[PDB]
Amino acid sequence: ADCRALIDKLKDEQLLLELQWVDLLDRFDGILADAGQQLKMLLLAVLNFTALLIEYSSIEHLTTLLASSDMQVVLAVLNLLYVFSKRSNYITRLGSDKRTPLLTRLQHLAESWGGKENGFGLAECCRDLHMMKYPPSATTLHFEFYIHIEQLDKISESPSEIMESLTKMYSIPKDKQMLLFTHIRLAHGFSNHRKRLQAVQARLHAISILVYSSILYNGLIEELVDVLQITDKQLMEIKAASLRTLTSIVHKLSSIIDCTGTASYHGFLPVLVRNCIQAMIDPSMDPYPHQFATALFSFLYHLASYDAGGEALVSCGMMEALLKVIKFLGDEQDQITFVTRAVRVVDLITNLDMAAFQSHSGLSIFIYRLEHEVDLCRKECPFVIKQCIPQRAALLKSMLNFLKKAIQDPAFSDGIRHVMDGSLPTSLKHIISNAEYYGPSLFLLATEVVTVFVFQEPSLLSSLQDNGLTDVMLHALLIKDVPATREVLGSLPNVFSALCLNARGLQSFVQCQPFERLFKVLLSPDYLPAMRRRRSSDPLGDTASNLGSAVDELMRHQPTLKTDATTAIIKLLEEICNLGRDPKYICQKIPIPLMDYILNVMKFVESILSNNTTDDHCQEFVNQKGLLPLVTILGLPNLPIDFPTSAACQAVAGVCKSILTLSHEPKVLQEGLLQLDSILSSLEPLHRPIESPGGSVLLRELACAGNVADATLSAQATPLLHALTAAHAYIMMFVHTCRVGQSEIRSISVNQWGSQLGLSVLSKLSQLYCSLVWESTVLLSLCTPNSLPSGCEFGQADMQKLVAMAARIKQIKPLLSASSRLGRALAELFGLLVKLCVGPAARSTASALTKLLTKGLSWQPPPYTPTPRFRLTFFICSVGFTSPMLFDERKYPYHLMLQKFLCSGGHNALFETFNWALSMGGKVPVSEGLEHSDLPDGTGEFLDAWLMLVEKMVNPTTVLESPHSLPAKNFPQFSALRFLVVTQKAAFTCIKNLWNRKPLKVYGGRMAESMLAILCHILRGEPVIREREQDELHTFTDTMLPGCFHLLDELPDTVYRVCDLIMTAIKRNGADYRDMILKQVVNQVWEAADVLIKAALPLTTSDTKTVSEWISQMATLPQASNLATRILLLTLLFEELKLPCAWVVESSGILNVLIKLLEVVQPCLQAAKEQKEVQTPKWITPVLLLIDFYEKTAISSKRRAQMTKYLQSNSNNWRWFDDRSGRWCSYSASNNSTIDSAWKSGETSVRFTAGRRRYTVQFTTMVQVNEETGNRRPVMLTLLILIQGLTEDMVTVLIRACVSMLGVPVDPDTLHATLRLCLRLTRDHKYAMMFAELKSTRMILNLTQSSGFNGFTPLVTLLLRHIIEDPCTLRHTMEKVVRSAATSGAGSTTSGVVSGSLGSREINYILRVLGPAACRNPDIFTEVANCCI
Amino acid sequence: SKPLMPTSTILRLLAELVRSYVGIATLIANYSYTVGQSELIKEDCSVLAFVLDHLLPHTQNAEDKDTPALARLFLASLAAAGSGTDAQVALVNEVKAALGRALAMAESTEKHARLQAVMCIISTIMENNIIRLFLKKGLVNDLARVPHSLDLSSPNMANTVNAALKPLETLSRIVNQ
Repeated sequence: ADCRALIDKLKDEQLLLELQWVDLLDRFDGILADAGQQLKMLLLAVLNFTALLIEYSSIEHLTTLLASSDMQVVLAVLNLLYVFSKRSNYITRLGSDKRTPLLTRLQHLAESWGGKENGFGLAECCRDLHMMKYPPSATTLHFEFYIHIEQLDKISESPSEIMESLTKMYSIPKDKQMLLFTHIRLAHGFSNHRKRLQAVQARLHAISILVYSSILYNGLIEELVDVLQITDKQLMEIKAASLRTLTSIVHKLSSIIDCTGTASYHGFLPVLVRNCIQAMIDPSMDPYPHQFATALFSFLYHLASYDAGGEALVSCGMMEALLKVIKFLGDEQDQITFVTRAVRVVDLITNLDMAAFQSHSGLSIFIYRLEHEVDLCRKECPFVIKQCIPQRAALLKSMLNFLKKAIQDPAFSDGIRHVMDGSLPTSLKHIISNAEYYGPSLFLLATEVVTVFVFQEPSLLSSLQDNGLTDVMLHALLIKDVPATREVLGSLPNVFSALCLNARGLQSFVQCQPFERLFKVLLSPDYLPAMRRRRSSDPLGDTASNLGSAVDELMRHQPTLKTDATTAIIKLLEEICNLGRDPKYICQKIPIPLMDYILNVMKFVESILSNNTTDDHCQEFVNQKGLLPLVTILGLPNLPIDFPTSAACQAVAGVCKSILTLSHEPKVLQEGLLQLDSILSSLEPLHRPIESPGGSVLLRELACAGNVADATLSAQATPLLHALTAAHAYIMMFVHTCRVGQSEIRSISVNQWGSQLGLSVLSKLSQLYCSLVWESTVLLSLCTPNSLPSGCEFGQADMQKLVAMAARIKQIKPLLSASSRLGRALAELFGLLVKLCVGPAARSTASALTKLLTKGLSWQPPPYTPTPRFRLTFFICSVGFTSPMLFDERKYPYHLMLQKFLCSGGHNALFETFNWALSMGGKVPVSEGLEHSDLPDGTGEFLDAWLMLVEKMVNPTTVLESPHSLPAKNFPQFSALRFLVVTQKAAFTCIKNLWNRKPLKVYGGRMAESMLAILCHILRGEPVIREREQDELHTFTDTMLPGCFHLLDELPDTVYRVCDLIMTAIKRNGADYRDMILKQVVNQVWEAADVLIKAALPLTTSDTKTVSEWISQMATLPQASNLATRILLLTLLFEELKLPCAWVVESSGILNVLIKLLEVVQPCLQAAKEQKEVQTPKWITPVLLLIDFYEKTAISSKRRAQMTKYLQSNSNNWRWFDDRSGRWCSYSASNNSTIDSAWKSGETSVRFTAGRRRYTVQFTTMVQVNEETGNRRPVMLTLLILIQGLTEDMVTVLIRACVSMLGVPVDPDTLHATLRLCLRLTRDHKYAMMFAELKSTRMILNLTQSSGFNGFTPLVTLLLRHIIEDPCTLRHTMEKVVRSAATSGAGSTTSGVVSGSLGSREINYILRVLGPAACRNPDIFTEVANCCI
Repeated sequence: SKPLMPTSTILRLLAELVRSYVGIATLIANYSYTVGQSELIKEDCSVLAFVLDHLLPHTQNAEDKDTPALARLFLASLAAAGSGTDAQVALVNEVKAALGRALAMAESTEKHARLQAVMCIISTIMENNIIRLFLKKGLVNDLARVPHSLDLSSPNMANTVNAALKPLETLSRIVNQ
């Protein structure tokens, strides 16, 4: 536009700017970066114009341009920075890279001169004063950081060269020479008037910028007001700067008011304002400069915006002068702008007083001015139903905003009847009739002034109809094109809510077919920019949703309209169907924006139907047959392939869900199923294979599409791909309607899916699923670079039509995504349908879904397959699909589905897929298959998925305990017990066929872990299922250890599952079997340790390198791979079997062997530290942890033994602590016996019921928790295989080894284990002394962050405390602790009330709090507690 | 490659061993470094003197970020631990000595960081035998003399004076109430 014309004209430049964006601002930033390093005047014009452009990269240059000798450019930079800080926070948000250099130059300009009190008042700086009435220090420099210059005149030349000469003569602080330059150029200036005024003005600007973003003082307001009083009239630019400063200072206001005098009619500011106004009105009196008058009316605006100023503007009666302005001022653009300023001030003043305005007839003055301006537009655009100059449009806008505000204000409610018998409606009639000459926000203001008036006086709507203003509004909002903007669209229904209000208005509104026109907005590209989400953060379709909710409010006020509204909605849908059906349109992301139409219409319909939740709109819409046009939108041929994943498909699904959940109506599902069945019946050619050496049907339908550049964009070019992407959209709608928690909606969904049509669809979807797994895996086999196929023309014949590799891949990828995304949506649908089915027709739905599972597991390709991998990749997703459908999250089955999966089939097929995958179709037996060299590539991945499914299928703790059980009762009753019998029997044989063979290259540790989990579940389960073949599990548990240790050699991470398997075989068998296991593990450890003890005899003869070989031989020998799992297994076994395994570890003497190995490896590790190539033997941490738990166990056994020595084994009285009374109250005899028996068994927790309340005891904490409330209460037991533990000669060697492993920083996890062991050992001060005498605190301080772990600083602090706590210091600290606990009623996690006086003080509880101290040292704790309690 | 026990952690550790064990505070108070024991040591000086002078003051170049907060914790612990007068008297005497040393120090941001950090430690200590000692040693009078040992034009001077006023207000209140 004309901005562009000015740009082309400029691109004599300075002459054009004197007459008066990106590349113009870039040329400007150029010359800015040029001038600051016939030039200055170009810079000045660039600045003076830019200070208009910003008012409707330079910064770093402008800051440097402040270093100017000619203040004109400093002033222009300041005027630009004021325009910035005034309008937007552009310089406030900036970073301190240049914000501080800027603000500091501004501060050095702004800072005070001494004011009146030192003879530097601004008034005196503006009057000449002869230059001899100022302080002699004016023409003087005194800059310190020391420079002083008495007078600047004998060197008056070149102030810039003065500053540079002072740079050379003195070292001026770096980056702060600006305060010197500004003082020096000021002292040059002050000699003369222009330069003094320019310094004054620059200072005032700098103030104002520093306040819009120490400078201010008591005299500043009085100085500014005295600058304004100066009557030489040659100062108007200084007066305008002073007013703009006062304005900045408004944001002292009472002082501004006291000085300016606004509190009275006579007063300097009011009088000045009235003289400005009178000079503006009357031609004779010369007019006050435009800038000055603008500063006056901006100060009045900002002053009125604050209550103290509005009250002052009341008091001086400025409303009379401003109404004088709005009545008598002329028509020229500047006078219009002063009128709009006066209007906005009369607005601010009327937000707190009306009486002056009313007494001055201000509403009549406003209405006359609105008539005059509309009459001046009437010449340009005389049309009235039977471009506007911006300043006049802004006047009209502010004045209509005032009239709207007044109508919404009391003090006009008496009398506002006489607004619409004025001229006003005749001038609104012109704005409404010319929404293209006047802006759309002005046409909006006009219709909102009518709407607000009609809501204040609905009676006089008859008068507005009599003069036809409503009949002009109707024509302008319906028949004439609506101006396309969010606010106008948002308001039309509220306008019609007014125009209907008289019943005659309703008749006239419904006469002109309003909704056929109003709704066309949603199908029109002209209004799509209005529909697009604002801020990019409001919802998709937010504006159509608002419009719909407003039409809902409208037709809930006016129910007669409901039927026509839903008729026009249904015509919208029928037209979207038309635009999607015929070939001539093509959806753009002739191009048509169909997906945006579908999103906007659906957000509109959703809002309408779901707003009131009264099901009157849903009923009307469904009864007018709108669900056919709605549900057809999913199937539209020319919708894109990526439609089903789109927000427009989720919108259609949401409208269907809203209709379902409001109306409880099956008809949405019935119609969706009819149309889905219609689409599924179209693509049966996808089910029929090539019946020749051939690849994909989708790729034979594509390839045979001639040579069309993009076949997939045409519904005739790719009918099956577009039926795929229609079915996908329907399936995503059924997903959305299944994701429903209303049991009634679940029931009617299931009743529909259980129908004859529901099961016809579900059968066709099942065959589609298997077809899509085939097509997707073939397509990926063809996009693979001739690797998966066996050098065969399986799908090449069609790729040769399709077509150097990417040219074919990028044509298939739309097929692959259209088929893989649909498969995933089918799987989601079937999972949701299982959920709905489980929680009569559900039983047929489940039947068809388990027939799908059977079909997927028993599917066999056509006999032209080039490799079994297509079957193994079908099987992997059939298995991964059957898992979600038989088992919930939390792995509990659905017993309906397990019943039908067993009876129908799919269990025999599940296990046949394992037999097929190992035997390769009977080519090799299953027992040889796994280990066979030519086993297919994906047979480990299949077996991982199969084993992960069977692990879920076998578990009795979920299969028997599943929440989703059938009820107890003609039909065959399910038994999860017989299901587990047949499943464990079938699984065991397959595991046999995998028990000992070597593992697969990948997917061998997940195979091993799921196989071990299956064995665990079987071994735990036969004890429970024989309750309601045992010798096979017996012989297995006999021979299994060779396989367990093969797994520990091949796949160390399985050791936790091997431990759990061994523990279940033990809990099946006797201690005679526990001993055999533990002694065999210990003998394996024994030989693996003794070979490493022989691996580290010092290398005297040098036969081996003795450096790299020996250091890494300790870490890499096979034996050193064994120990890392043989010890770890023994440790897990120890943790469960606490005392048997301790007694075996003692009696074998293995602990001596491990101490000797820890000692003998230290020379090796030390030499490795001296190579600076330490690589820690991973087996070290198992040994330290085994020793740790051996001595943990022995501590504890001695304590438990001497605890048993003080208890009667019969009816050990357990007592629970009543904090309120402080009593250890007994349990019932049956509860006490239960708790005692389960403590003696060593169970961590025991459940019991008292008073029908559920209590549980936690022996880790010894707490009874009430399970309903969660209240935790303390408990006690009322008192009335000897593990020798580590001997001194072992502990001494361990301490030395742990210090040496701290010396050489072995590894983080090994330091953690060795420090844990040191922490246990050093709790005896003798060994703490040993650990501190071996200089371990230096090593600990030297340790680098490469050798650190989460617990390091706690653990090290505890170790140092163990060194510090000698018998006496420990005694004194234990005294401190005992006294503290007895004196302070400490709280606890047992609901012992904080600062209680019963519960917090019982000896039997205090000893429980002090338990950590008793463990720290029980003997000392006795001595202390005897002496201090 | 960074050390795993930075001086911050070592300070928190010592603060804990002071707060638990009576003798540790007295042993730390009496312990003193020796000439040429470390790069930062110029002559025989106490551990409390080093913590007050080199570790406690904020400095713009990190070695450990939170050394000063934890030297403040360490000296707080060495005060709070009653330890009779063995620990508290040597703490107070050394804080007074480090104040007088920093006031005699040449005008520098090193001087203002030391001064501000000593005011912060007096304020944290102050938040009753410590107050009795601060009175007996004339610490309040050495705080009041702080501006005598400033250049009153320095851009730091107001911040160090604010810091020295902060314990003076609390102490004058606690005395004269």
